[PDB]
Amino acid sequence: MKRTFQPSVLKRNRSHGFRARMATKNGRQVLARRRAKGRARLTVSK
Amino acid sequence: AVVKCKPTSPGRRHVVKVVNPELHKGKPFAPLLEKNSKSGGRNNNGRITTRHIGGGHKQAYRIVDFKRNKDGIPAVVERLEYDPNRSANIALVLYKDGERRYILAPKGLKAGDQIQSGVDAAIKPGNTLPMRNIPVGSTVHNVEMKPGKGGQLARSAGTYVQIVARDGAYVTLRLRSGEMRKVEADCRATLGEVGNAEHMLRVLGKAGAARWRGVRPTVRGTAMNPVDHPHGGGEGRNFGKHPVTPWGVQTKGKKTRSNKRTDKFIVRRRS
Amino acid sequence: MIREERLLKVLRAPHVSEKASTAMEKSNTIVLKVAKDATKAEIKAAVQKLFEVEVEVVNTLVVKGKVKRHGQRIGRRSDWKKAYVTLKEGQNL
RNA sequence: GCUCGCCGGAAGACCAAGGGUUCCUGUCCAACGUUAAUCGGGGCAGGGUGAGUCGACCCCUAAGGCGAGGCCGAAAGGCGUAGUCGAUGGGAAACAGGUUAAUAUUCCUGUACUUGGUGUUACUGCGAAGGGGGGACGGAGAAGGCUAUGUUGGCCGGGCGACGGUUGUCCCGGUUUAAGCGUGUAGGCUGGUUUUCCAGGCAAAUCCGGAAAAUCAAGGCUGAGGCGUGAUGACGAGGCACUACGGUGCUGAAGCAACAAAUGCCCUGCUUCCAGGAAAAGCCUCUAAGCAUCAGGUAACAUCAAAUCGUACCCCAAACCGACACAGGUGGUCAGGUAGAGAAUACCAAGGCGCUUGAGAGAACUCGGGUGAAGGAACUAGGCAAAAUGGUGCCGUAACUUCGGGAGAAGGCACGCUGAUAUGUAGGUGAGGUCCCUCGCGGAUGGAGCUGAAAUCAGUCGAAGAUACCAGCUGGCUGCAACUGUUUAUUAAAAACACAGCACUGUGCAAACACGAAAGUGGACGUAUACGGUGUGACGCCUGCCCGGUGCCGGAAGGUUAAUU
RNA sequence: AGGACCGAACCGACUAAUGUUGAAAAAUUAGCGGAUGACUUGUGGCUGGGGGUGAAAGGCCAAUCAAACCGGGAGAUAGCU
Ligand SMILES: [Mg+2]
Ligand SMILES: [Mg+2]
Ligand SMILES: [Mg+2]
Ligand SMILES: [Mg+2]
Ligand SMILES: [Mg+2]
Ligand SMILES: [Mg+2]
Ligand SMILES: [Mg+2]
Ligand SMILES: [Mg+2]
Ligand SMILES: [Mg+2]
Ligand SMILES: [Mg+2]
Ligand SMILES: [Mg+2]
Ligand SMILES: [Mg+2]
Ligand SMILES: [Mg+2]
Ligand SMILES: [Mg+2]
Ligand SMILES: [Mg+2]
Ligand SMILES: [Mg+2]
Ligand SMILES: [Mg+2]
Ligand SMILES: [Mg+2]
Ligand SMILES: [Mg+2]
Ligand SMILES: [Mg+2]
Ligand SMILES: [Mg+2]
Ligand SMILES: [Mg+2]
Ligand SMILES: [Mg+2]
Ligand SMILES: [Mg+2]
Ligand SMILES: [Mg+2]
Ligand SMILES: [Mg+2]
Ligand SMILES: [Mg+2]
Ligand SMILES: [Mg+2]
Ligand SMILES: [Mg+2]
Ligand SMILES: [Mg+2]
Ligand SMILES: [Mg+2]
Ligand SMILES: [Mg+2]
Ligand SMILES: [Mg+2]
Ligand SMILES: [Mg+2]
Ligand SMILES: [Mg+2]
Ligand SMILES: [Mg+2]
Ligand SMILES: [Mg+2]
Ligand SMILES: [Mg+2]
Ligand SMILES: [Mg+2]
Ligand SMILES: [Mg+2]
Ligand SMILES: [Mg+2]
Ligand SMILES: [Mg+2]
Ligand SMILES: [Mg+2]
Ligand SMILES: [Mg+2]
Ligand SMILES: [Mg+2]
Ligand SMILES: [Mg+2]
Ligand SMILES: [Mg+2]
Ligand SMILES: [Mg+2]
Ligand SMILES: [Mg+2]
Ligand SMILES: [Mg+2]
Ligand SMILES: [Mg+2]
Repeated sequence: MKRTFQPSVLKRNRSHGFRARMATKNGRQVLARRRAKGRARLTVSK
Repeated sequence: AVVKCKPTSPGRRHVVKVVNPELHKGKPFAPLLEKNSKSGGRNNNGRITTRHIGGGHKQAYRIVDFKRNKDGIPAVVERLEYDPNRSANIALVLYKDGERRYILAPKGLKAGDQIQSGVDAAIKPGNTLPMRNIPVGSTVHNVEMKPGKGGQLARSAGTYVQIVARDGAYVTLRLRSGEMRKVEADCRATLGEVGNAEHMLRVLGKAGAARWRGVRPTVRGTAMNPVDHPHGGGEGRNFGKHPVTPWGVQTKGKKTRSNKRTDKFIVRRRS
Repeated sequence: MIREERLLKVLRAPHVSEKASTAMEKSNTIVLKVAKDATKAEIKAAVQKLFEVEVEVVNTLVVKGKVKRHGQRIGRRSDWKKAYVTLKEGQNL
């Protein structure tokens, strides 16, 4: 039947994209934690 | 006219329509139109603050002249119109200088009638003047609360106010609620009653009809679980509560007015 | 509009294939690898100065580089710009 | 390669979203593929996506987001003004044919169109972040005109039949042609022009709005399709040469009419209703600051420019969401023939497939079906499941009823084919010829040709004519809920929730109430015929007694009583 | 005209059989209800955890919601096994 993941790149980027993370203090904290962990991909990008 | 529908279907049997043939057919006067934004009863935090608001037909806003400040310049009523934003009808009025405005349509006002505002205006229906110049005992509508602020009282269909006294810089009004209220005599009021008194004679007849008006269903607190409303649960139909609001506040009887700042203007409260 | 230093860096390589050979024989069109950032105006001017031939029209596309999996890790070839440079009726080179 | 079978409002084709090379060619087969695999969406290599006019970007805004200053908040932050972003909506312009192994409205051929820059020439009041117009708007319904498309005839090419007949009232196939340009039709809307005056359109206006005269009855605006051109062309069965037998080159007949006909178009129309139906820019016009032999505006011709990114392939699925090559899920577009009311259904066309283990056998038992003597609910918790009914027309139809209903109540009759009325009727459509004319895509007359249901009478075949697929079972008593709706996604659809209606109660607007330490906001650009809370639940006939208790409302004399002093 | 009637698409989910190490972590087949409306659906937006939203079933809030998920206090505590 209809599953929970229904893709949309616009909604993906608006909700979880780099700029969305940079827009709030807590989102810049997500990027900082991920950078300290040494993550290859900080966000889903192009 | 108030019209009953034949029972050709169950949701039609109890319908009682208010059909007014005097009202303009079609579109309103475009220059006096603004866009209306539907809320769903949600505020700037996106939370429902007023329940049961949602859906219902799209409506354009008509700029209504509640101030009636265009003094000395006479005007003719061009047509009466339906306004989805209020119970009352509106009148498209043409001033001698070429300006057009919308006004609340008083009882009896028709196309061709001549209206005017100002301290000197004639005592006739549709005319606006400060209440210091309107005789005591007169029936008025679209009453200002502060001078020049605009009409705030007796705006709904069939409503009116009676100037029962004048003393000093103030008038005493018998509001439609039955309240005796003091307002300063320099506040304007329009002669007559608001028209469309047959409005209260309508019977929606079905659930869909309140829905077209943007009214969403009311769930009885007793129909809920304890966690949702103080009117809680029970095994079968149970009450045994002192009736309250969803927030645990005494509904039925408890007075909620708390305005020491405006107390001085209330002569006698409603009954 | 142009500069020699820029025109000298804009044309990268002739592109060889069956499509490129048939484009030359049938339509007098040369198929090239051009700088990724190269514009149709730059490719026209560069071909005219360096190849000394008259250009009719430049058509361009971006080729996406293919991905190859090496077990758990991926490799990616580079995206590049292809130019279909049509020369006027009088053919040279 | 020849057959056979399946789908065909899809199991075909095309978009979007999402994926990302899966696309095409060569080569390979370990692993992947529920089997073998020489094959593959698998491995490896190479190739492949070509735009001024298709989309994005771009200009414009919607909900909503962000937001200089600002307002507010221990800090973090919240809100918000000017603004600035944000499509799922508005805004310039391209079509037909050919081509590749794989792209094409992108390449090529043919024929076009849009908006800017520059130049020349003739004419000229130009100018905005502003004004006005416009853009620009709902539901339902009606029926006329069309086209897409089909059918038949004609026309042209081919045929003369594996077995009785087949030179004819015979068979098969084709009969296709765009945008653009010209014409301004069926039809929709609206009276037109000039002059003068003006408390309105933040300032101005020659524009809009308002006022008053004069004059003419025809003026304009919108508009499908047709017709012409485009087209001297393209496409076109087939013929003739070469073939690496995959194909390639050359050549090329007819290309018309009548009738039927959308759910597409005229139509953002018309009619009608109440629930009363975005914005902003492009665009047209008007002026302000300003420039006033300049610049700028209008037109013709010439010339230049139109960048950048996307474009392969899958797409109702083996490529997307489902761990799988998974009977699941996934928005939009197109709509051929016969029968049919139909987009149902059956058979087919174009097109796509036989679903990636097969071979035998013909036990019990399980699954899914077909038929069944006599009986006919005896079964069982219960007719669960089956079986049955099933179409159109006409006749006919009870209690009760809120007069709508109940009703398709129930029950009955007819039903194929052939001929006659009439070698094809009623009707629909409509050519020639004649005549008029403000000569047109015109009007009247005229009825050829075409198409064409239904009825009666007579006859005829079968057991059976709504023959298949498809397609109501009907009736009586009674509980509950008025009704249509809603609900426990995944054991409950109900008598539960909601509902129109009724009542109580709060609320005078900076409303009560609600989200918020606040600012701000919803209620509401509403105003007591309004808004909130609570209960009851259409309608009919009605709703009695009790204020001791608990809750609430009102009271101020006395008693008791906080900080404070 | 109608929250009108019959009936595809579309939306739903009343009954039964099958399936229950499924073809499927809720389906398939035969029947069933709504089908101009309180209808249905695409794209985007807003509401956030004692919070939302709820025609109210404690329903739903990314496959177990009478208090989501993740990380942390954390080696909570466990007179129990
Ligand atoms: Mg309950
Ligand atoms: Mg209490
Ligand atoms: Mg080109
Ligand atoms: Mg390109
Ligand atoms: Mg690959
Ligand atoms: Mg392939
Ligand atoms: Mg194998
Ligand atoms: Mg491969
Ligand atoms: Mg700031
Ligand atoms: Mg803000
Ligand atoms: Mg913008
Ligand atoms: Mg868009
Ligand atoms: Mg292709
Ligand atoms: Mg010029
Ligand atoms: Mg404007
Ligand atoms: Mg309308
Ligand atoms: Mg036709
Ligand atoms: Mg023979
Ligand atoms: Mg006409
Ligand atoms: Mg040929
Ligand atoms: Mg393609
Ligand atoms: Mg496709
Ligand atoms: Mg398979
Ligand atoms: Mg599948
Ligand atoms: Mg679907
Ligand atoms: Mg079918
Ligand atoms: Mg299989
Ligand atoms: Mg067997
Ligand atoms: Mg038997
Ligand atoms: Mg028998
Ligand atoms: Mg019997
Ligand atoms: Mg028995
Ligand atoms: Mg028994
Ligand atoms: Mg049964
Ligand atoms: Mg059966
Ligand atoms: Mg007979
Ligand atoms: Mg009983
Ligand atoms: Mg019910
Ligand atoms: Mg129901
Ligand atoms: Mg359930
Ligand atoms: Mg159920
Ligand atoms: Mg009740
Ligand atoms: Mg009582
Ligand atoms: Mg008291
Ligand atoms: Mg209905
Ligand atoms: Mg089913
Ligand atoms: Mg039924
Ligand atoms: Mg139905
Ligand atoms: Mg959504
Ligand atoms: Mg601790
Ligand atoms: Mg532990």
